Amino acid sequence: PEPFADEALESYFLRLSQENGFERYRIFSGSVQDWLHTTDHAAAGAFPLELSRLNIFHASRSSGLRVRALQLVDRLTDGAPFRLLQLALCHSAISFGNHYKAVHRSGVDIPLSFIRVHQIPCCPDCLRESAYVRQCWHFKPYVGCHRHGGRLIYSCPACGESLNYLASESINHCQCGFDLRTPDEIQLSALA
DNA sequence: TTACCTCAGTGCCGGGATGTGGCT
Repeated sequence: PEPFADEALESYFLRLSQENGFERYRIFSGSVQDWLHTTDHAAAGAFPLELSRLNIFHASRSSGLRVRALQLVDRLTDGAPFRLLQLALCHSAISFGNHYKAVHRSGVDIPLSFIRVHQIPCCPDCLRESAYVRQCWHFKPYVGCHRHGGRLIYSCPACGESLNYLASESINHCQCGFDLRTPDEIQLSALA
């Protein structure tokens, strides 16, 4: 699978597992963690399985060991040493005022508080063209979208069941639900 | 009743969370 220019790190990895047929939990644990362990023990010890936990700004001190795991993937998938690292969210070296935590992604630093940790929404009008969870949704200051007739990002309660893509890793549909093919200022607010 | 006998720091404080070691 090739990465998209605007793709989240977790989206790419989910697609990769699935592309190789590693659809189930047990093989997700396996095709990921056990292979890493058998390369070297450190690539696995630094690598918890749950998806939310995988990104750097969720991590503690042993980041370099997690990076080594990214580097093993870079070899396995015929990559480049920074192909994935250009996508990851890391600890900024810049305080952003009053000792706040701030998070750095290839040139843009966004304060910790604007990261939309829970209830990621989606836009069916773009998902039907290329189905992968995209970046710029994880931002708190971002409702609606550019293009697509505007309107609202279709929000978490799709059908009497809260949605996201991390506690339940499907893109087109989630849990009990279906394939989701379901006021004129926010399109300016959208430009983050 | 009586007689006898001695030398730019620092110091708490909450709270949700990352990670680990033992049992099955």
